[PDB]
Formats: sequence, structure tokens, C-alpha cells
Amino acid sequence: PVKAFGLAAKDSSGLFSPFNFSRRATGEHDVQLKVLYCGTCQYDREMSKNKFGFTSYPYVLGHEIVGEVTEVGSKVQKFKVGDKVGVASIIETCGKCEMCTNEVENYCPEAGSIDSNYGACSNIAVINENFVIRWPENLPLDSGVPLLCAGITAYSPMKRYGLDKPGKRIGIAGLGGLGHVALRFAKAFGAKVTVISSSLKKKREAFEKFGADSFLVSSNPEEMQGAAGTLDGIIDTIPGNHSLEPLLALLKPLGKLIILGAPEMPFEVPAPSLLMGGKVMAASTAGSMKEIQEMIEFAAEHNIVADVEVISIDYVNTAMERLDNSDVRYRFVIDIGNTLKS
Amino acid sequence: PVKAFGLAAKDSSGLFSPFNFSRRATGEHDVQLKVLYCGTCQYDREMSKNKFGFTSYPYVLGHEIVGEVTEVGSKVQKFKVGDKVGVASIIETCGKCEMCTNEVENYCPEAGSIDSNYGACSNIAVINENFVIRWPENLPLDSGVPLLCAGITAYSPMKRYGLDKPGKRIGIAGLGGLGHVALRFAKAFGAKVTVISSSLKKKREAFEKFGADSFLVSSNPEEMQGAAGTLDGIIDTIPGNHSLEPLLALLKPLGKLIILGAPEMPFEVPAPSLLMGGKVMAASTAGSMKEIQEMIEFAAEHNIVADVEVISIDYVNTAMERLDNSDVRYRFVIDIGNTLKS
Ligand SMILES: [Zn+2]
Ligand SMILES: [Zn+2]
Ligand SMILES: [Zn+2]
Ligand SMILES: [Zn+2]
Repeated sequence: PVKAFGLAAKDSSGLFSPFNFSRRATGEHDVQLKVLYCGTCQYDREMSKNKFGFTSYPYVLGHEIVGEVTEVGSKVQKFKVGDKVGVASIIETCGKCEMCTNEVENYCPEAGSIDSNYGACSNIAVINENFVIRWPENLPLDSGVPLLCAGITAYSPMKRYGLDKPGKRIGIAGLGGLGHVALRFAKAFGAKVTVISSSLKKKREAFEKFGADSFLVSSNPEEMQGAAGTLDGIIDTIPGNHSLEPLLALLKPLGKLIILGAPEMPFEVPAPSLLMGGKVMAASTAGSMKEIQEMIEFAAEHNIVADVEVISIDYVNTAMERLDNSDVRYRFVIDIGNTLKS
Repeated sequence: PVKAFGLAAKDSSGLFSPFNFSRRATGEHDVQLKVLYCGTCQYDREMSKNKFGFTSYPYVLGHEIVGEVTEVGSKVQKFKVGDKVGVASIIETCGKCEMCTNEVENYCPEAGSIDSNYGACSNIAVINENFVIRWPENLPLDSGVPLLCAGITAYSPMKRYGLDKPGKRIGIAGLGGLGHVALRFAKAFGAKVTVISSSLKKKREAFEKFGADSFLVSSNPEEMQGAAGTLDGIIDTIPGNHSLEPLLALLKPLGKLIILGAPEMPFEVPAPSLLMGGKVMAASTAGSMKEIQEMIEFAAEHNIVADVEVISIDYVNTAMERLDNSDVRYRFVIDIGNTLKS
């Protein structure tokens, strides 16, 4: 019913092009919004090329969204026309399951992603009110929008596994985009932060602007050994193949390794690397609506943003190529509001 | 100073023989005890043959101990002559570290095991009072003694990771020496218990003798898929090589797999097997003195014992051989008090 336009790919090459379609009318509990900025990452490139078998074409990307409310339904009280809002990857769930009723609905077995019925790299989106967040006034929209993907991904497990308290010794493994964001949250929580990287080229970048308290080169066995058994937890953001044994060795007994990337090679985990000290390894995906709300207010309070490269709608194909397996520091953010046209 | 006798091995063959030695005099904070029953397990056989490189000869086994107090030091108030007591694997720690001061001293980097300075398959032992537990009156000494190794091993992580509440759906993988004990704790906590086993030979036992609420054959892919995403946690007691993927698939989102065995082959863990649902895997060794005390009183309250085969001192070599095959139903317990002589 409501006319819309955006970018879509016709096949698994992942090449996007201008695409007309339509969205539903603003129902009783829905929020229509004009999209202002569309944050972009690996997920988009992988979905565009059907990496996981479940993409259907034509495919419109867009899972990290900030925008301005254009309509609200008759029952919607939380939001009004003109409000700045955010939308994350998950926009519907079943509502009945244990994960849904305990407000950890990001883990609903039947969770529906925003890009399944056309993503929001598009002029307008329409989203059920319970999956929209009120954007804080003190947070920029362009450099803030990636907090809805990278930010929540780090934030959720940091809260869940108690890696969020002053004086915790927290490792960050990998310092791409995702790692930079996780690092900024760890600092804001008042943690003593160690960056673990495979190269000295990253040391200055780690230390900059009241960042890391320590830096470990993972290929230096003297440094890694010196830090054995010292960390309360590690946020592992490394996207490609790596061993978990050297990270597990940095943990204190009972410490926690949180895995956020999805490397192709399975991890090899000798039982002793967990048994010695009763260590924990856990993974995590995205976060709940309650967590995203708490997360974005915390970002605002502590002035946390992502490093971004802002782009026009024309540059999306080239960006896709460039972000592929790169976990780039300056996350590509599309200025939908100013550059997308009919 | 105080004359003692026991069984010791001379070399890494693991062959034990009668052995005279001596212990220290009962110091100000020590408890001397006559050993009544010495619980035995895989650790003893592996230590006897130097499997891990740090056994020194001559070697006296004995890490699961119940006994009668024969002397107490001038400062000891908690215990008196004639009291029934228990002693576990760990009998000293550094006292200064974070793990020591937070009463999780089983994870002390400098923890000293009872068998390092002659184990307690011997007529007498002398132990610092802070590493002795008061044996509850309603628990049998012979069938209770393995609770100090197997019982605490299951109990500690079940408390730590919240797998200890009524209505929790808890899997028990492996139904042997350690599993049968873990099963009994899960039942006592009021859990709905699923036994996961590689063979139908164990079904009737699981139901009739352990009151499992469900049984899964791990080599039946229809059964395993039917139980996908149903368990709050799994206690994995399987001692030899196995994959964790089928166990992780049984867990609810955010569920926990607790690993207690030490298989020789590393676990192969694809990132998706943890990422899909934000699952946790953790290992654990033994438990603290606070945990063992709480554990043994809970055992007594809920009438939890191990299934034991009692043996005389002369049978220890044969018992040890039989442990290579786990050829026991389900633990060997040495009657030290009645069968060990000068
Ligand atoms: Zn993203
Ligand atoms: Zn649901
Ligand atoms: Zn034992
Ligand atoms: Zn210590």
C-alpha cells in the first residue's frame, strides 16, 4: 500500500541497484519512519551473496537504522511524529517462548530479521513499536548508528557475564571496528583494558584517546606468558581463524572468554585449557530490546560512538567489496536521508 | 616422628606394595585421624603410572578419605577425638591469592594435593583443620566417601552455574562413576533429568535405578533432534573422546554445558554451535572447602551416596588394573580400617 524505494540485489553476485517496492500501512502498533542513516557491516555482504543459503531475491539490505518518525498507529504512546529512533536487526519474535517472556527475545527460535521482508536501506521503514528504540539527543545519528549492531553485540555479553564493573581486567582480542567499540564500552565501565593483537602496528591506536591500559602482542611469547592468569574476561572479536588456547591462558581461574566472530575453521579446545582453572567460553549474538535501550543511553552518557566513514547511496556496491572480511575501523554508514532519491 | 604404614609404588609400573614411612607430629592446628575408608578413582591409577609427568616415587595413593579423629592440636576447637571426618584432594593452599581469600581455594595456583606428600591409603593421616570436614552422622562412611571427589566435582559447578533449582531441565551425559553421582544431585535439586547415553543398554538403569525423567540415545539422530533446544544445562561426565556439538544442540539458548572429563583429543567446536543461541561451555575441577561442607550436608539431607564396591588392601593392585576399563560399579572403596595391618 505505502510506496517505497531502495537498493536491492537480483542474484547472489551481491550487486545492488535502484529498486521500487512497497511496505505495509502503519498499523495500530506500528511506527513508520524516514531512514536517515543505515549502518552497514559483514552481515550485509554475506546476506547479499547468500552465504548461508537462506537469502531470497530480490534482497534489500539494511539492519542498522536511525531515522525520524513519520507516522504512529492509534495505540502507540511511546513515540510521536518527529522523534529520532533506532532499529536493530531483530524486528519480530514469537512472543510466547521462554526467551520472549524473559525479555531475551533476541534468542527467540522464530526471531525475524529486518532484512527478511526487505531491509531498511530504503526511504521508509515500518516497525512494530516494541522493536523501536528512542534515540538519545546527545548521540550523533551517523557515528552512533553502528552501536545498534557492534555496540549491542559487545554490550549484551559484557552485562550478562559480569564484565562490566570498575577494576575488572578485561582483554579485547582484535581491534577492527567491532573491537574498537567493545574497547570503548570496557573503558566506560571503568575496566582496566588490555588489547590483544597479532601486530605492534596496532599499539598506538590501542592507547589513543584514554584507550587501553595495556597492550599484548599475541605472537610475543614472553609478553603473553607475563600476562598468564591475569584477566577477568576477554571479548574475542577476531573474525577469522584463530586458536582460543592463548586467550584462555590469559584468564584468571573462573574467567570468561566471550566469542563474537564466526570463523570458518572450528576451534580446537583441549579439555585442559578449560579444566585448569575452571574457565568459561561463551558466544553471544546481538541483544534484547531492553539491553539495546540500556546500551544506547549508556553510550550517550559516556559519549561512545563508532568511527565511521559516511557514504552516499551510489557508493554502496564499492563499500560492500571493501568491508568484505575487513572488520574495518571506519564502519561504512549510508546517508539515506540526504542521498537516496526516487 | 609419628610412625605410619601404607601402600606405595616404586616406579611408573603403578604396582603398589606394603610401605613404611612416617608423618609429622600433630601441630597446633592439625588433626590426626585413623583412616577408615579410602575412596579410589582414575586419578589414582593415572598418578601411579606418572601419566602427567609430576609424580615422584615412592608414591602413596589416597585422595578420598573418611576417618576417625585420634589427636587434635592445642588450638583446634572445631573437632574432637572420636569425630568422624572427611578429607578431599586439596589439603593446603597459599592463603594469600584472590582464589584463597574468596574461598574458592581449590583454584589456588599453588594448591597442594594430599598425595604429593604421601596419600592417605595409610593407617593414619594428619591434616590442617581448615581442610577437614565434619562427617554428617546420617551418611554412611563407605558409600559416602566418594562424594568427596565425584560429588563435589558435580556439586560445585551445578551451584556456580545455576543448574541447581527445581524444574531445571538438566542433561547428564555419561552414566558411570561420576555421572551416577551427578544424576543423584540433579534429582535432589528437583531437576527434570535427561540421561544422554551412547547405548540403549543403559535406559532401564537410567529410569528404574536413577529415576531419570527422559533418556536419549546419542547415536539415534531422530531422538537427539527431537530434544533440540530443550535443556537448561548438561553435566558432561564422558571421560573419553567425544564431540560437544550434539550436546550443545540439546541446550536452550543461553544454556550451559559443564565439562568434567579430560579426554585426550581436543574438542572441535564450530563457532555456530555456540553462536546460535549464545551458549556457554565451562569446565570445573573439584570444589572449595565451603562448597564441600555445604555439599556433604546436602548429601546427608537428601540420602545421596555413591554406588561402591568395597575392597581389601590386598585387592588394590587388581582394582587399579580394572579402572583402565572402568570395570567397576561404580567406585572402588578400600576398607583401610579393617584390612590394612603392620
Ligand atoms: Zn551490522
Ligand atoms: Zn519467541
Ligand atoms: Zn577420586
Ligand atoms: Zn592461593
